[PDB]
Amino acid sequence: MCGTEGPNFYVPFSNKTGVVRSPFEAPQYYLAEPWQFSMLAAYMFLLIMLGFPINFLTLYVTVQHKKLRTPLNYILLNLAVADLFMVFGGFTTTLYTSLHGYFVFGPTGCNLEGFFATLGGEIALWSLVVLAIERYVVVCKPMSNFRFGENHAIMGVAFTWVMALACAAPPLVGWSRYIPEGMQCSCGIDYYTPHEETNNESFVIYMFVVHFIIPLIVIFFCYGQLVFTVKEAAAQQQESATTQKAEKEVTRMVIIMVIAFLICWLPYAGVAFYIFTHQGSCFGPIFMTIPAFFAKTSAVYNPVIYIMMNKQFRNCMVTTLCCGKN
Amino acid sequence: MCGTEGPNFYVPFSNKTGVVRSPFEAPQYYLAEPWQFSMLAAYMFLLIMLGFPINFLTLYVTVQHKKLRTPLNYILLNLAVADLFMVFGGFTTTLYTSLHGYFVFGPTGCNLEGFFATLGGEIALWSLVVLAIERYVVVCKPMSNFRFGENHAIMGVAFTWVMALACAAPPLVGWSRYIPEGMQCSCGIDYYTPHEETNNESFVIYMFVVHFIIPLIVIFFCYGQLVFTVKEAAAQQQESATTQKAEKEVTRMVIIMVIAFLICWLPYAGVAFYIFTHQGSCFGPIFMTIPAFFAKTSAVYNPVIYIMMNKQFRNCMVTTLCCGKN
Ligand SMILES: *C/C=C(C)/C=C\C=C(C)\C=C\C1=C(C)CCCC1(C)C
Ligand SMILES: *C/C=C(C)/C=C\C=C(C)\C=C\C1=C(C)CCCC1(C)C
Ligand SMILES: *[C@@H]1O[C@H](CO)[C@@H](O)[C@H](O)[C@H]1NC(C)=O
Ligand SMILES: *[C@@H]1O[C@H](CO)[C@@H](O)[C@H](O)[C@H]1NC(C)=O
Repeated sequence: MCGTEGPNFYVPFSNKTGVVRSPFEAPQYYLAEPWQFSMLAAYMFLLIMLGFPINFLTLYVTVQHKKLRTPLNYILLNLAVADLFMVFGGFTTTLYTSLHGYFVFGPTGCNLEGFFATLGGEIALWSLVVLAIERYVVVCKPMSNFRFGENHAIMGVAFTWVMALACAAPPLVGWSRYIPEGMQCSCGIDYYTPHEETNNESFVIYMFVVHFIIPLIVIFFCYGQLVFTVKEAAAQQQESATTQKAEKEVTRMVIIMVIAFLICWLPYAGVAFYIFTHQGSCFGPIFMTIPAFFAKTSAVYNPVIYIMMNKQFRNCMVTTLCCGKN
Repeated sequence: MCGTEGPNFYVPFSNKTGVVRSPFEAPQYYLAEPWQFSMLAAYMFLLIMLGFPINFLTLYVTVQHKKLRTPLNYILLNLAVADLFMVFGGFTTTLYTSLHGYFVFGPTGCNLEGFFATLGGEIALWSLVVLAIERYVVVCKPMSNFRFGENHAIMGVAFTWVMALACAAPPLVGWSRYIPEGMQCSCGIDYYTPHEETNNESFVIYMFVVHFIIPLIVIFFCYGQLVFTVKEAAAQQQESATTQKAEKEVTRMVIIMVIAFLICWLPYAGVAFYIFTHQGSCFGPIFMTIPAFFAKTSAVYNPVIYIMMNKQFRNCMVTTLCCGKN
């Protein structure tokens, strides 16, 4: 056969030699070379010793300063959290795995891995809708001045977690389930088995349609719009040129956080999807492992685009470290 | 300078030599080589001697036959019309142009060219929404059985023309305007000049947002969905396998008419857009001419995808010509 199905796992390696061991009992060294299983550990070790400070620091250059309290400093201080939940919640429990070539903590771990990745990913796709909608109600402003108050900011921030849990938690109680992917060292929604005691095929397309399509239809719609105004719906709507440089410094950043999201995450999907529909067609333990581990940088790059494309945040962040000021 | 603006035209060639003539008074042979202006004529002559029968024939294999009366035979018998409006309404008035190297009929023609192209394109982008929504209410069917009758079919067919005229007619009365593109032998909405006596900048993004973005957001949303069911939302919703081959023979075609639309039309946009925002940056008479003439095949290929991907239609179409039956 192609893979070797079990009670709670699936793998791209034929038990036609009877070698296959379940990814919860013994090493999966029979999938790739033992020099690679360490490579993951090293990569996963780098993102742990890189995501911890550049997200704890952004989760701190805000809590201290005062003038840093607008809709943007909120969403990027919210990623400052969702991401650290990725590191100690997921990455600690994922690096540790590769060093062993297979999960050890019992499936009672492939829940923190697969949960704290799906979670950090969803709080990052939805936090982008609340950011587009924000760029939309600021770039080509609609009606009366119910101007965003620190208030509606929380409303959208408490919004991402909620929505982001509608995708991640369901499979944690029994609406799908987290199972080992590619090399059995990265767990994600069971796009693998057809199982029926969790309606696997339902939750899966549920997840995809409200936490991929929709999430986007709101971003794309508010995308172009972030261009009508950076032109004529602005000449008539009179906008001082001392604001079409900051308010655009942000229309640019938001615009690069969206692309940045489609570069990193789309790939994992390219495979997660091909998997689902073409179930039963031989593939290896690298067909879903790169996209996974690659896309897994979803908890590192945002605080960066943010120090490299947002001066205000950057002049303060350099004021914190250097003590006093610059 | 870059181009040589006039009262009702715009061109990518510097009057820094004083050569430039208006695309409504004398030949524009000074933009490309006179061997090319004929090339357009020949290309435009081929699509005229190719789109006339394969659209008059589909606009006839339906009007006669009886068993050809369902939502799909309607939308593809509607393109059978919008397209012939492209040929004699637009192409006759556009081939004739290139043989002369510049418009002759007076701008009182760059209205039929630029109108009967925008029109044929809008009756084809919207007829795809009415086709996705249809695949959507048939692939992952919603509730109670109000199963469409020939009725709602017209509702959506009378729908495309209406919506498609919201894009094309406006510029014809004074909300934008049709002006010569690239080689002054293909007219399209004025993505060129900033003008103000037609609010050029408003209509343009209007046209883009409701006749590009939206039109798609309905197609894309109904796209994936055309996959939930071609899987599990169909096992529980019990669908005989003698229908999951015709009803899918159509989920495939519709799916190839959407890709086919993004291959052909997207390019013209890629430039029409870069033009608008980057107004004033030198470019030539080929930067907007290929996409235009290329994408201009939007009145030829659908009746084809239709004879090559829909057997019923094809077995009858071959029955008409061969007289009697096969
Ligand atoms: C490193 C391990 C990972 C990334 C494991 C699992 C990931 C998911 C279940 C991801 C889900 C998705 C997200 C967060 C965003 C785009 C759509 C998606 C379904 C692939
Ligand atoms: C050959 C000449 C042509 C195609 C001239 C003009 C075309 C337009 C004004 C096209 C408009 C568009 C359509 C039909 C569909 C996609 C979006 C669009 C605005 C480019
Ligand atoms: C095949 O794999 C299974 C489950 O992973 C294992 O228990 C079994 O012993 C292998 N086949 C045989 C014939 O031993
Ligand atoms: C430049 O172009 C214009 C109009 O297209 C033409 O009328 C004019 O005569 C040319 N320049 C000169 C100096 O003649």
